Amino acid sequence: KSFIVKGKFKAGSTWEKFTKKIESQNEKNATDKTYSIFGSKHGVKRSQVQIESVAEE
Amino acid sequence: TNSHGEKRCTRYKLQKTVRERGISPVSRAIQEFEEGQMVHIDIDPSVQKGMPNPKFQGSTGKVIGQRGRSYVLEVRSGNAMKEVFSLPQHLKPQKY
Amino acid sequence: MYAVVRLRGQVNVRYTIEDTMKMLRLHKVNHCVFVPENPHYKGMVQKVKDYVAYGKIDAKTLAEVLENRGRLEGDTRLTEEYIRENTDYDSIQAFAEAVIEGKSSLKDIPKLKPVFRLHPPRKGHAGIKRTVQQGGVLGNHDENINVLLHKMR
Amino acid sequence: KPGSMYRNVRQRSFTRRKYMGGVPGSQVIHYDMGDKANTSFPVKISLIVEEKCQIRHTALEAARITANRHLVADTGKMGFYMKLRVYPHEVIRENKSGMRRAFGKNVGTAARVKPMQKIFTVAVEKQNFKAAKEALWHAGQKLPTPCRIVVDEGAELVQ
RNA sequence: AUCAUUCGCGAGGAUGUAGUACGAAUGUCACUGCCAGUGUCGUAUCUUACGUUUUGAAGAACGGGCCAGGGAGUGUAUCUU
RNA sequence: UCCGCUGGUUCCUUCCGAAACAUGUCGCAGCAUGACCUGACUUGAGAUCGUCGGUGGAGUAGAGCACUGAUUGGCGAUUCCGGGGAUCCCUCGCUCGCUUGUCAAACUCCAAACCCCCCGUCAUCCUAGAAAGUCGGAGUCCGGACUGCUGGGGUAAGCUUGUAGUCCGUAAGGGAGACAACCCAGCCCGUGGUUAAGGUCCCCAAGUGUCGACUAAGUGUUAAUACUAAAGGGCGU
RNA sequence: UGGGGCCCCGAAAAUUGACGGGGCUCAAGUCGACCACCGAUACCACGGAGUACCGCAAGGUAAUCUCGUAGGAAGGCGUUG
RNA sequence: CCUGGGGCGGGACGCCCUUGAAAAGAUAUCAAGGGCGCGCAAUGGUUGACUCAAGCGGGUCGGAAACUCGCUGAAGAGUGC
RNA sequence: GCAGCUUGCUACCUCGAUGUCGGUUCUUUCCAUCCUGGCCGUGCAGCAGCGGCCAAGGGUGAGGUUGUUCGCCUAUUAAA
Repeated sequence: KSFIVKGKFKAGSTWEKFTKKIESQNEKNATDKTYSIFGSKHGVKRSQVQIESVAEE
Repeated sequence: TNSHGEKRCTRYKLQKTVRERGISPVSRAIQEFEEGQMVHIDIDPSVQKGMPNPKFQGSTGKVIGQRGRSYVLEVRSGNAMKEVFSLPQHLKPQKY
Repeated sequence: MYAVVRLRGQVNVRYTIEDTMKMLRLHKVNHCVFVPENPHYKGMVQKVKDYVAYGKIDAKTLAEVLENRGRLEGDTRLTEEYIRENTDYDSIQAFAEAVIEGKSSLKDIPKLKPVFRLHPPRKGHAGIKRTVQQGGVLGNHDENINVLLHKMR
Repeated sequence: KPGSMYRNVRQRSFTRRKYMGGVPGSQVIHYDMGDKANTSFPVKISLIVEEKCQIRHTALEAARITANRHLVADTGKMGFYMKLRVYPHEVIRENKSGMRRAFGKNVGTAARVKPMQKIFTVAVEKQNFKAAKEALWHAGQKLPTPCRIVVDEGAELVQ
């Protein structure tokens, strides 16, 4: 149940790439967890997180 | 203090673009308009005569008569109808 | 066919937006109108986007709204007998399908009111301080306007 | 006279010196420091303010002095190039009775800078990057705005 | 409501049961000898008097201790409608 | 006596419902005229609060240095006008250009979004009377606030003075602890239901709700509001 | 090394006091999302009152009628003769 | 009389232009820049003929201080204030 | 940056009055601490200083001039 979520998110003034590794139930669950994790870690809304892809690892 | 002359706040209202300063095209001065025709008021600063108030610059008037060279126009200003006299040098026909 | 339902009241609204509301006949909250897809109505809805929810309505939702909430002059409820006596269509569902397809008109119903005074949304709506794109209810719902219309019946 | 007085931008520009009278001259003397002729410095960092503020000429002079001293001490007299990009164009005035006819008299000059606007640019070689960065941090400590250093050229030369 | 199926990571949702049982009320049939009202007190929610000056009055702004009675756009001339 | 100044001016319901603004005034605590409110009548077919497209006005934002002025070095020349110690024996600041770096209410080679006039269109109102006109009665010219305009001035002010919208004034009821003007909402009476704003540990109706993280400081448990502390630093996490 | 979230230091005021209070620490705080419910006189439904306009009347229409200070207009109640 | 109380100061107390003024119009302050209370029978009207400022080169103690020639020159002049 | 204890700015409250400075008497509070208690540094040998941190329980007096607040001066005092 491991996923790799690649994308980029806005960290203040600069966009930042990410390739996070996530443990979740399915791909959409991993996307939701990615949004939640980036909202928690950076206070950014889901409009400020751009998930390029989610792939089973 | 601030004055109440006719030329109040006309610095850019009565300006010409850079490449139209000088003698204007003379075709605009001998154009005839019919009764009831709608014409814009775009004042030519170089024609220092026949010029309506700059407050009516950018307004569309209706030709209601002629007083020699000049045309009489019915022009809406807020909620009133004004009779504005203008030489054709400052006038321009509306295109439909 | 735009469905436009008013969700915010008239206090503290600009006179221009409120006059657009009056021209759309949306004088009160939970009042809904159906207008064509022309650029005139598109611009009016874009003008009033901050006080209504709008979208594309489907024939089933139009039929349910007409049956449960359509009214006649004197405050009479639409019925299938009136529909069959005053239109060429057998039922309200067929009439609504025709209206959605564009081959009929609500003005083809004699004495029918152009305003549908809908119920408040059961279980609430998304909120009138945020747009659809922000998680609220204001603005363009696209084809999900039918969900709100179903829960406001 | 604290810099917090003429710090926030609340007003239009005041720069046309032909319609005012008697502006005190700026305290900042030079605007190019270090080795002015050479341009082949590989690394080139700059200090950008992150708020919209007005920086007085005295603050500009203090930052310039501190950065120039640090650079001359570390890199040498011609081991660096320093450019102060902004000129104090805004005229700072003061109301010196009370509030009747309160339009102030000209008391100084300030540069009206925008967010992410470059204030100082320092060009140095590869081995002097940390010294330039430290000096520019010291310079930013004298300014009335939060600041950040950014690398303009030589990013791959540093890391 | 309850239950069946299904969806959702989950809190829960959807479909059916069910627009059913119920439901403001409108009628009708029994039963009953009170009810309405009034005084006071209690529980729940709400409300900082009144008139005035004021942008703003519960004001630490002005007025009244209380009660009874008295207490303020009238006539002539002229003009207009 | 008079006062433009202070106080008072007595029954009910119903319909509509402002202005705290401009110019003149020995005018500035007043008044007149107009805007705005109200009533009636005449007239008789259009009107424009909104949309879309088009013909026109742009000179604000932003941008820029092409004009007017500022402004930073480098480089090249003015065998010119000029600072320094008899062949003006040679040192050279300004001035004029090519490059760098900056600017402007009272600069503009450019140039929006709003907005304005007019035309068409849809939309709404309109013979149960559009636009227009005439007449009767006024109140009003102490305003204030919120949200924008970096509005102007000011170190700032719950300061002062503008502008667009909306409010209080004159606005109930519901909610923010209370809150003139902040959110829902404009409100005839009674009953039932469902919602808005906001809330759901108790006070207090409804979650000791779900998922994923952060915080160890009782930090916090504070939409807006003038009722919420900064620069700087932290091998805290 | 750069860019970020939260927190800490920086951080001193006068009667005893303010997240509204109690209190609260994988929260009853913050951030990103979601679910259900509560909750107005808003909205819907029924009944009723008044109002506007129309109608000879009977009556019809009102989503587009129902807050209101200064103030205008209409109809009523009361006192004495 | 105005007046960030009044007074002192000043006149924003009549007229004209730029900005303020937020690209229609309007828009305040003891807001910013200011100006005007005149001059001119020519410094006016019309016609004809010409083209200005400033640079570059040529020309004699006519000096880089005159006048004149040639080139450039949409105006960098002049048009009373 | 903090405080609001100086002086300004403003005109929101009070002009059908909130009795105006200073002193005296009595009570209370703050800490940015003068002394008293505990600490750290020192260019701290000791004595005694200088600088800083915690700490508001107690103390912080008597006199000459001046209405003074403030300030000057005197002799005590752990400090006044």
